[PDB]
Amino acid sequence: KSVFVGELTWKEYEARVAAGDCVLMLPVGALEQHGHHMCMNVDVLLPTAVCKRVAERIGALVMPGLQYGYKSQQKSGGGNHFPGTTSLDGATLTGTVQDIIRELARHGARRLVLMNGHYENSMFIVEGIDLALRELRYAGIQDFKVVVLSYWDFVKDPAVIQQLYPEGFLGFDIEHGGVFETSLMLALYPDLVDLDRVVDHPPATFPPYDVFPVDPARTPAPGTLSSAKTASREKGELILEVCVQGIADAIREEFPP
Amino acid sequence: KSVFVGELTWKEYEARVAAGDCVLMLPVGALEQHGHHMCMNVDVLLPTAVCKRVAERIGALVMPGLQYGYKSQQKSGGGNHFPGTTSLDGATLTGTVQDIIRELARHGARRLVLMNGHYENSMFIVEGIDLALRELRYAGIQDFKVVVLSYWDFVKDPAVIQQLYPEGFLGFDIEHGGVFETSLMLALYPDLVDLDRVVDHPPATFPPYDVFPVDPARTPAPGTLSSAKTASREKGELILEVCVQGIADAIREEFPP
Amino acid sequence: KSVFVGELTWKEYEARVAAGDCVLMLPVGALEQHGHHMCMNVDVLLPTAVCKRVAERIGALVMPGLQYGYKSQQKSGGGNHFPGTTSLDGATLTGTVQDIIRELARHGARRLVLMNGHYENSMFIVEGIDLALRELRYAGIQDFKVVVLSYWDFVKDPAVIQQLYPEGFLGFDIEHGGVFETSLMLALYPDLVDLDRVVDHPPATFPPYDVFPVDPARTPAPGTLSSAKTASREKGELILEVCVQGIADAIREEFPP
Amino acid sequence: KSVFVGELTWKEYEARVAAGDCVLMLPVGALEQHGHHMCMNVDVLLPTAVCKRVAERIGALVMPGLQYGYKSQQKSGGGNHFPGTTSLDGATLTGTVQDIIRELARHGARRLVLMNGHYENSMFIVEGIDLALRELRYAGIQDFKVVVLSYWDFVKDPAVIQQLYPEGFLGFDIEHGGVFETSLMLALYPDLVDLDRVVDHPPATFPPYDVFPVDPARTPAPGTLSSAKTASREKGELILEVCVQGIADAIREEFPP
Amino acid sequence: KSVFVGELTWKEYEARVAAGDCVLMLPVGALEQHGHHMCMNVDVLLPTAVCKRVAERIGALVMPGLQYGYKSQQKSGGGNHFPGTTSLDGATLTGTVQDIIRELARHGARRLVLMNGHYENSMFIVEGIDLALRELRYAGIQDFKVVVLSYWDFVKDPAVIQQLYPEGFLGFDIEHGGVFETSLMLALYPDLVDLDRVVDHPPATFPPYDVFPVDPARTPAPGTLSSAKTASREKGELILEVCVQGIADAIREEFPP
Amino acid sequence: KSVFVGELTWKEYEARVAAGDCVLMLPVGALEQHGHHMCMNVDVLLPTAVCKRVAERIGALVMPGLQYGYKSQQKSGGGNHFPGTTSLDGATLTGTVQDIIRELARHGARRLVLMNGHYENSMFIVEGIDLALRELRYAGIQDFKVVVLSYWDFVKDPAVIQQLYPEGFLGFDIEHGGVFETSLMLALYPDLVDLDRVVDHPPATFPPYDVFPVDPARTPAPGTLSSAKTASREKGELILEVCVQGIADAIREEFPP
Ligand SMILES: C[As](C)(=O)[O-]
Ligand SMILES: C[As](C)(=O)[O-]
Ligand SMILES: C[As](C)(=O)[O-]
Ligand SMILES: C[As](C)(=O)[O-]
Ligand SMILES: C[As](C)(=O)[O-]
Ligand SMILES: C[As](C)(=O)[O-]
Ligand SMILES: [Mn+2]
Ligand SMILES: [Mn+2]
Ligand SMILES: [Mn+2]
Ligand SMILES: [Mn+2]
Ligand SMILES: [Mn+2]
Ligand SMILES: [Mn+2]
Ligand SMILES: [Zn+2]
Ligand SMILES: [Zn+2]
Ligand SMILES: [Zn+2]
Ligand SMILES: [Zn+2]
Ligand SMILES: [Zn+2]
Ligand SMILES: [Zn+2]
Repeated sequence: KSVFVGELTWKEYEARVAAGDCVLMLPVGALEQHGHHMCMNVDVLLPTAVCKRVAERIGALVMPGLQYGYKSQQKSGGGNHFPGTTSLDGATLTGTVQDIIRELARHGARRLVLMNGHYENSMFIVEGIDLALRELRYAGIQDFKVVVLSYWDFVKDPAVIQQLYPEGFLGFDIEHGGVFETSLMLALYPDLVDLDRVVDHPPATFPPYDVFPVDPARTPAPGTLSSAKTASREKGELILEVCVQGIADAIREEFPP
Repeated sequence: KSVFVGELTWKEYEARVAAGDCVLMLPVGALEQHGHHMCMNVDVLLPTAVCKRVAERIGALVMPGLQYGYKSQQKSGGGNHFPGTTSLDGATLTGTVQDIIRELARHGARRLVLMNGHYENSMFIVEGIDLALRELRYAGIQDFKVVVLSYWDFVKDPAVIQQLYPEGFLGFDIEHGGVFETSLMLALYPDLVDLDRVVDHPPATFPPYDVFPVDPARTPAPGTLSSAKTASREKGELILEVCVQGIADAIREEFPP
Repeated sequence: KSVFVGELTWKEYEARVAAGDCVLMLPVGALEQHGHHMCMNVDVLLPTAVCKRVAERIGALVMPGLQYGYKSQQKSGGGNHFPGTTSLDGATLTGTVQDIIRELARHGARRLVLMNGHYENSMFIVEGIDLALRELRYAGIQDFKVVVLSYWDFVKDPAVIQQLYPEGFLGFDIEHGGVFETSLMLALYPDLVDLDRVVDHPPATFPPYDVFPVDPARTPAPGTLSSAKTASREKGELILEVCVQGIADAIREEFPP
Repeated sequence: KSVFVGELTWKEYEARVAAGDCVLMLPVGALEQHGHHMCMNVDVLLPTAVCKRVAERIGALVMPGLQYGYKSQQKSGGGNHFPGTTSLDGATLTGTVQDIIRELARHGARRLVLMNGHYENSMFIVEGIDLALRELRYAGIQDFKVVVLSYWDFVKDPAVIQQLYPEGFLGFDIEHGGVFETSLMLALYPDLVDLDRVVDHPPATFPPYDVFPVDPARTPAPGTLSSAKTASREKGELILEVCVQGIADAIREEFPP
Repeated sequence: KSVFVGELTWKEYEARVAAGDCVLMLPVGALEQHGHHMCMNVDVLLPTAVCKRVAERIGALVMPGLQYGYKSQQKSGGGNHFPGTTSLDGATLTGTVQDIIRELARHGARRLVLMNGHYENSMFIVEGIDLALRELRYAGIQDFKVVVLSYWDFVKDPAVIQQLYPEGFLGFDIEHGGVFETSLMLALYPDLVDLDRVVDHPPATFPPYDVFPVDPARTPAPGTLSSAKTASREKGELILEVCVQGIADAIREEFPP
Repeated sequence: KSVFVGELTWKEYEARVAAGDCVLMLPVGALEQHGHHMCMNVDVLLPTAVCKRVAERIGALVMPGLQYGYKSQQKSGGGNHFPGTTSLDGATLTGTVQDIIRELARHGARRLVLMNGHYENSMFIVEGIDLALRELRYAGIQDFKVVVLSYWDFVKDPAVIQQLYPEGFLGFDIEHGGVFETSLMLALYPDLVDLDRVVDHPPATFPPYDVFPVDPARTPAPGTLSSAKTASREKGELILEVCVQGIADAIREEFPP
C-alpha cells in the first residue's frame, strides 16, 4: 500500500519483516534556516523524498524521519545563531538513533539504511549506531547490519558535476541553500522555493579554523553559503536520478535479496 | 499561507516571532501498533491535524512533530512487545523536548503549546519542560510559558459523549485504536483505515496493577483495547470540531493576543 | 524478627531468599506538602505501612523505602513550588529503581512488588524497571518478575466507595491530602494528623490542560486538592483492609509459592 | 514537636525556614551486611540517631535519610558480593544529593549538614555537593553552605579511645560491624543486635592494593572486618555523647547564630 | 622555561594568566593504529609538537594533551576493530573538553586554541565547546573565546601541495599513516618511524557510504589508507613550517595582544 | 625497546597481547598546583615513572596516562579554588576509565594495573572499573582482572619511614607537595623543582569535617599541606626503589605466569 512504515498496520509490518530480507530506511534531517528563498525543513524533505523513491525501487520500507538534528555549524550550515534553526544536543540525537535501532532489532529487523540530510548529524548518527550495536552484542545479536550515508555523496561523476556546474564546481563545502539543494527542491517541492528572494553573494570563504561563540559577521547575512541563482528543476531532476539510482544500487549490493 | 514552521523561510519565521505574541505548537506522537485496521503513525497524524486547524483559526504556527514517543504500556497502548511499535527511552524523549524549548527560547519565542497524541509521553514531556525552564531561569529568562495538553481531554461535554457513545461510555482507558481514534482517522485519513479488519472483541480490563516483563496474554490479540466497530466519519468530525474549538479557546485564554 | 530487610542480618536475608519463592516489596514515596493538617512524609508512611501489613500476611519482606520521589505536579500533588516538598529529577528516581533491581537480581531474588505512594512517581518507576530488566536480559536473566502498583487503585468496590463517600465520589484526581490519605493517616499515625487544621475548601477544578511554570494561584492555598473534613479513622480502617487484602491476594496470584 | 522534617506540615517547615537561621541535617546511609550479629540498616540508623540528638540540642531539623549508598568496598565494608547489601551506582547517589540541595535552596534554606554513615559514600556526596553549588551559582546563589562529616571522626580524644579500646586502638580501617558500631547499636537498638552471634575472628588485613572482580576469600567469612565481642552499651553511650556534643559544637561554629 | 602548563608552578601559571591576554592551547589526539611503520601515539605527538612550536613563537602556553580520542572510523582511521587503538565514547570526550574549558574559565583564562590531531574527534570537541560555553553564559561569562582547528587544514597552498605530492594530490581523505603524517614524524620523531616497514598498497577507495559493524575486509591490511612510501623528513619540515606559520598568524589575528 | 604502548606499532602491541600473559599499566594523574616550588603535572609524572621502571622489570606495557583527574579536595590537595589545577567531573573520569577497560578487553587484554597518582581519583577509578566489568560480563567476559593501587601505599616499612622522616612521620594525610613527592621529583625531574622556593610552613590541620564552598583561608597560602624543605634526591631514590620493587612483586603475585 505504501513504502512508509507509519502508514502500515503492525500486521503488515510484521509480515514484511517475517520475509527475512526486509530493508528499512531512516531519514535523518533537521529544522534549519536555508536562506531567504527556501523553507526550513529541507534537510528532512530531501532525504525522505530520496528514501521514498529508493524504497519503491528495491522493495524497502521507510521509517518516520528524525525532524530535528545536531546544531548547525557556521562553515557548513550558517551557524546555530539563526532563528528558526531548532537543534538538538549531541547526546539527544545519538540516543534517538540508538533507541530506534534497539527497537528495530526487537522487531526482528536486521537491515537498516540511515540516510542523512543534515551534514552536522553524521558523527552523532555514527555514535548512535555504535552504542546500539554494542548493546545488541550484549543481547547476543551480531547480525544487525547498518549502511549510513548522506545522499549528496552519490553525486560525484565528473560528467554530472559539469552538467550541474557549467562554470566549475567549488565543492560541497559551500552547498547550504545553494545550487544543489535549491535545485533538488525545485524538482520536488517548487512551492517551497522563492528563487527571486535569493541573495547573489559570492561563495563563503573561511580560514582553516573555527571560532566559538559563533560570530554572525562570518556567515553571509542571508544564511546561505553560496548563491542559488543558477538552481533549476532540470538540475534537480538530474541530481535526484543520480542519487536514487546510485543508492538503490548500493543497497542491493549491501543487502542482496 | 502555511501554518507549519518547517515550510517557512527563517525570515518569515523571524517576522512572526518579532510580532511579540507568536504562539508555537508542538505535536508529540509515536510510532505504535493500532490494531489490524489502522496504520501506526496515528499518534502523530491526529495531534498534528488538530494543531493545524487550531493554528489556522488563532494565527499560530506548528513545529515539526516528534515522530517517536515513550514505550507503549499494556494498559494504555497494548504493550511494547508488539512489532512496529518503535519507542524511545524516557531520557531521550525528555531530552528532545528540553532541547527544543531551549532553542525556541533562543529564537525569542515565549509561548509554546505541547500537544500530546500518545498517552505514555506525558510525564517525560513534563520533565523535559521542567529541565528546560530550569535552564532558562539560569539564563535569566522567566517569561517563557508552556501549555501542555492531550487533545482528547477536551471531549468532556456529556452531550458529546452521549452522541459519540450512544451505548454508554466506558472511559478513555480502553481508547487505543478504538472508537475515538478510528473515528478521527475516518474523518481525516480514511485511506489509512479499513473497518473490515476491525476485530470486534470485548473491552480490555485489567487488575489494579502492572506486570513486567509485559505479558502478551494480557493484551487483546489485535493490539486494540476496545472495538472500533461503531467508529464513523460522523463521530470523527464531531470530535475534531469539539477539540479544535476547545483548544483554540484554551490558547486564547492562556496566550491572549 | 521483622518483615523489614533492613532489620535482618545478611544471613537471615540470605536464608529467606534461599527459599526460592521469596517476595520483596519496595515502597516508593516522597517528601511533599500535604496541607495544613498532615506531615510531609505521608507518601512514604502509607505505602510502607501497607507493605508491612501485606508482607506480614503473605510472608514477604520489605525493602527500605525511597524517601524522595518525582516533582509534585499541580493537578495531583499541588505543585513543586511549595516549600517542604523536596523532589528528585526523573533520571535520579529512575536510576535509583534501576540500581535496586540490579542488586536484588544479584542476590538471587526474582520477585519484586513496587508499591507507589506518590502519584507522580509512576512512569519513572516504570522506566527504572524497563532499564533494569533490559540489563538483566543482557546478563542472561529473564526470570525476574516485577509487579508495580499504587495501593489506592485497589479501592474500587462501589459499596466500599459508598461508605467512604456517602455524598458521592468525585474521583482520585482530587485526592491529595483529602479524605482518602487523611483517613489512612488517622488510622495509622493519628499523632501526625491534626484534622482541626483542615481547610474545608471546594474540590480543586482544572481546565483540560497544564501550565508551566506552575501558577501558584491555580492550587488551593493550603496545598490540598480537596477537603479532608469528612475523613475518619473508621474510613481509614476500611481502606486499609481493602488495600491489604486486595494486594495480598494479587501477590499470591502473581507470585505463588 | 519533632525535629524530623518528614513529620512537620509544610507550614511548620516554612515558618522554621523563615527564621533565616534554620540548619538542616541530611543522614546518608546504606543497606549493607554487618556480620551475623547485626542488622543491615546500621549505616542509616546511627547517623540518624546522632542527627536527632544534635538537632534537639541546637534547634536544627533532620531531613529523611538516604537509605541506599555507594557500593561496598572490600577493605571497608566487606565487598559488594554479599547478599542483602543493596548499593547504588555513583551517578545515582551523586544525583540524589544534588537534587535535594537544589530543592532545599528553592525553599530558601542555606545551611546544610550532611551526615554520612557509610564510608564509601564520601566522594559521591562531595561530587553531589559540588554539582549542586555550581548550579546554585548559575541561579545567582552563593550563600548556601554545606558541612559534611562522618560522625565517627569526632571520636578523636585518646582518653575516650582508651575506654573504648583498652588493648589498644587499631584505627577505624577495620571498624565495620566491629566494636565501634556494635556498641552504638547496643545503646540505641539492642533489639537489632545479638552478640551471641559475633564471630570472634582476627582483625582483617589487606595488601597495599585492591583487586576487581572482588575476591570473596579476602574478606572474613562473617562479613565483619573485626570482632565486636568486646562491644558494650556503656561504650556506645560514651561514643554517642562524644559525637553528639562534638558535632553540635562544630555546627554552632560553622553556622553561628 | 617551558610553554607547557604542566611544567609550571601554579604561581607561574597565575602570573601568565594575570597578563590579561594569555592564550592557552590544548592538543586533542588519540591512541590509534598507524600502520606497520609508525607508533600509535602519532595523533597526540603531532598536534602537541605543533602547539609547542606555535606557543613558543607567539608566547602562549600548552595544556596537557588528551591522549584518548573518539572511535577510529574506517574511511578516516582504518576502523575501531584494530588492536592497540583505544577509543572513548563520544560523551566521554565531549565531557572532558567541557570540563577543561569550565576550569580554565575559573582560572580567569579567556583564550583557548583546541588543536585536534585525530580527525574523528572534531564534532565531539565542538559539542564540548558548546556545552561549556552554554554553562559559562549561565554563569555570566560571555568573553571566553575558543579557536578550534585541525593542524593539517593549514596546508592548502597549491605550491606547497605540489611539492609534497609531485605525482598528484589525491586529497586528505586517504591521509591516515600516509605521506602527510609520516613525513611530519620523520622530521619530529624519526626514531618512532620505520619507513622500511611501509606496505606500498594502492590508495584506499570506498563507495559513497559507510557500513557497520565495521568490515575489516574494507580496510587495507596494514591499517594505512595510503602508502607513505614517498614520505620524507624534508616534506615534513615543509609541512611543519606551513602549519606553525599559518596557525601562529591565525592566533595573532584572533587573539591580539 | 619501549615499554610504552604509545611508542609501539599496532603489530608490536598485537604480538605482545597474543602471548596471552601481557600485563598493562595505566597511570592516572591530574594537573594540580603543588606549591611554589614544584610543577603542576606531578601526579602524572610520578606514577608514570614508577610504571616505566616496573614494566621494564616484569615485562609489562604502559598505556598513555590520564592527564586530568578529579577535583582537588582541601584536606588532600589544597582545594579546587587554586589556579592551574584543572579538574574533571566525576562522571567524566569514571567514563574515561570505563571506556579504556572496554577497549583493552576488545584487544584481548585481561590484566590491568591502574596506578593512581592523585588521591582524589580513587573512588571514581573504582566506579569506572565496576561499570566496565559489569559491561564485560554482559559480553560474556569474566576473566578480566584489575589491580588498583596508589604507589605511595607501598612505602610503609618502619625502617624506610624512619630514614624518610627521621624526626617523626606525621602521615600521608599532609603529603601534598611535601617531602614525599618533592623527594621523588628531585630524583626523577630535578629541573622541575626549585627547593629554594619551598615555604617551610607548619603541617596543615583541619577539623573533623569538610566545608563547601571550599574556604581558601583553611589552606596554607602556598597550596602545600606540609613543608618539603626536608626533601632530597637520596630520599626520593629510596622511595622509588621501594615502590618499584614492592609493586613489581605485587603484580607477580596477582598476575603470575
Ligand atoms: C549542508 As546541509 C545539506 O546539512 O544543509
Ligand atoms: C492511548 As493513545 C491515544 O496514546 O494510542
Ligand atoms: C496524589 As498523592 C497519594 O501522590 O499525594
Ligand atoms: C565502614 As562503615 C561505618 O560505612 O560500615
Ligand atoms: C586521519 As588522522 C590525522 O586522525 O590519523
Ligand atoms: C595527595 As596527591 C599525591 O594526589 O597530590
Ligand atoms: Mn543542514
Ligand atoms: Mn499511543
Ligand atoms: Mn504525592
Ligand atoms: Mn558501610
Ligand atoms: Mn586518527
Ligand atoms: Mn593530587
Ligand atoms: Zn540543507
Ligand atoms: Zn493512538
Ligand atoms: Zn500524598
Ligand atoms: Zn556500618
Ligand atoms: Zn593519525
Ligand atoms: Zn601530588
